[PDB]
Amino acid sequence: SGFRKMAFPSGKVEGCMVQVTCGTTTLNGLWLDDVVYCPRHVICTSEDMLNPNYEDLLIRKSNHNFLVQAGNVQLRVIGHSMQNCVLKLKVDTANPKTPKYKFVRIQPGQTFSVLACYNGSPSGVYQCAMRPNFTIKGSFLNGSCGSVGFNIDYDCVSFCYMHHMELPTGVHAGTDLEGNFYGPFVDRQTAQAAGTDTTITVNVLAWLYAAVINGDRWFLNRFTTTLNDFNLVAMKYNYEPLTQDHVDILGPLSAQTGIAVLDMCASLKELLQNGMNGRTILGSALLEDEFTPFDVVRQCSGVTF
Amino acid sequence: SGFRKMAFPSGKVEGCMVQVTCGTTTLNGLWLDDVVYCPRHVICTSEDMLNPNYEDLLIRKSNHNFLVQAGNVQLRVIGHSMQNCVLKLKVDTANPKTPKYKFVRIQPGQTFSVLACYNGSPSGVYQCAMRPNFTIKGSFLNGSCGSVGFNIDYDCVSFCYMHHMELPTGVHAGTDLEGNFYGPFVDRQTAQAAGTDTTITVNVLAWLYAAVINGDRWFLNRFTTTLNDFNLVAMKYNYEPLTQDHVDILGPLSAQTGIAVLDMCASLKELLQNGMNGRTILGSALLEDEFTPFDVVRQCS
Ligand SMILES: O=C(Nc1cc(C2CCCC2)[nH]n1)c1ccc(F)cc1[N+](=O)[O-]
Ligand SMILES: O=C(Nc1cc(C2CCCC2)[nH]n1)c1ccc(F)cc1[N+](=O)[O-]
Ligand code: NA
Repeated sequence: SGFRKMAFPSGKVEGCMVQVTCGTTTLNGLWLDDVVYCPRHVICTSEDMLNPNYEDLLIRKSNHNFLVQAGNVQLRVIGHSMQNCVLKLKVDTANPKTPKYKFVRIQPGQTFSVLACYNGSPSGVYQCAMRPNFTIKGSFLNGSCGSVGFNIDYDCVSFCYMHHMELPTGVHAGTDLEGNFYGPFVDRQTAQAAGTDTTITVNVLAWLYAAVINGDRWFLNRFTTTLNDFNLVAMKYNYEPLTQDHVDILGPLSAQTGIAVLDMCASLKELLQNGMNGRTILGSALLEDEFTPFDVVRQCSGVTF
Repeated sequence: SGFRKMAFPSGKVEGCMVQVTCGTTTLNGLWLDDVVYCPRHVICTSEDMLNPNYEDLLIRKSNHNFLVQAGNVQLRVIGHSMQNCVLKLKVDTANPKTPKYKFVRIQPGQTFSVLACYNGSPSGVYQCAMRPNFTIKGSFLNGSCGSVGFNIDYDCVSFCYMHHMELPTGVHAGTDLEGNFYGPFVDRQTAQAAGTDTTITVNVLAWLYAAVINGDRWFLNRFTTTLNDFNLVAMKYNYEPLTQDHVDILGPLSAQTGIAVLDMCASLKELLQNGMNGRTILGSALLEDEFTPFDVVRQCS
């Protein structure tokens, strides 16, 4: 019993984190095989950051301008290139702790673990969702750039996020490991803002299924609904649309708990219209949307890595 | 910016997790240097569950009755002893991934990370607090026994919890790494029930300081309180007493934000009276009590 916000074990990724220094800037890099990945903004001064020409800044740098430390050991940088908004430093040694891995780009609604790091040293692990507005609600201080996000699918680490910056509202923006931003952001010091966010409907339903599995049942009711009727309600309350694919994905949980997805949608409709009337679900007074259907099944079934 | 329930990176503990089998029972063990630690209830049978005599069950075992698997490798058990409610299996290999570590017994209100494990393999990491009633609100399935709780301030792992059992209310009980239970619990299937649980007041105050640090002041008020009047009110909402020690511990956060501890207590009193009126604090619609003052300073700097 119990249901907690749970991250993947972080050990396989811890063994890949390094410190990258360029001039007066220190941040984190990811060392896989013989390449260190980090944000390209490491090469900017403050003035450059206002309007950077990355190609022009980079051509002025030599390999020896990049100081890379893996724990207490310097790595030798033997090459440097850029891919979108990530810098790739070729080093002279393959990381002996490189896990089986892939680079994947995730979709809004999908969750991942973030290993927060400072000076190449992991400090904390937590679970995040990619918001519909392509931000994450992380917890990061100065020095955290280059921290990474990941899932583990078997013994394979899927790296999906590298941290680049904090937005004025205190939410976070970054790239996939091929250097493409999530969301309409750029790596420059200019006015940028998170768009208005929405709630991830399919995940709220997953979490209601988690609640039922753990014996929290007060919100269930006799009623069902249609996708179209529910979607009119979702739209009114700034919930993402529920699609038939979402319904299909929740199929297992529906069969296990005896609550059809549209039956659970009628529960959610009532919660949106009426509130919780002083009650909690899994210890929360808000509807939680950072567990995917996969997360719920994994945690309710004890899958290991 | 931001504020998240954040665990320690689990790698140093992952490298210590093994599978322990005795008879038909399999659970997790912790391999440090040449000793594997696990719950002594691994030696109980189905018969034994209510009133096991562990000394009598143990004397009947040989080293070779304990199967210890570290990844794909069997370890050889070369000795065994019981300390309180933990079994210590001496093995013929020192774990080459042993971190710097210590064993610490914690007090209610303290937080730690839990590495949930099944069959000696890590499943997930999350943050927990030792509740005032000496339980933890974990996430554990059958087979999770022997999972551990830890902090890693510095590069040294402080092991503070080993998981033993789930109580009927669905909360969790366990021991320190010297095998002494937290709270009045025993490793028997006899009827036992946790005390009524209460809110960890000092932690809620810490978390209100966190909200201020992160730019939120809506819940402050112009009032102050005496410590005794605060406690008289808070006990009515099932809050733990705040002690002068707790007031002292909040001093740094008070100095950082400019809000006196008893002024923050007055804010909390009003929140208990009023609720949040549709607002949130650090993304929550309830008052959060699983962040310590130390946790807040670590995360917020
Ligand atoms: O974003 C931050 N620092 C930055 C941004 C940039 C540039 C790089 C491209 C555009 C912006 N450089 N350094 C930041 C600030 C405060 C804080 F608490 C946390 C962070 N952080 O990192 O998440
Ligand atoms: O408590 C559980 N299993 C136990 C208890 C014992 C007793 C034998 C005498 C003292 C210990 N053995 N195995 C348990 C059961 C269901 C569940 F979802 C989770 C757990 N758990 O562990 O957290
Ligand atoms: Na219903």
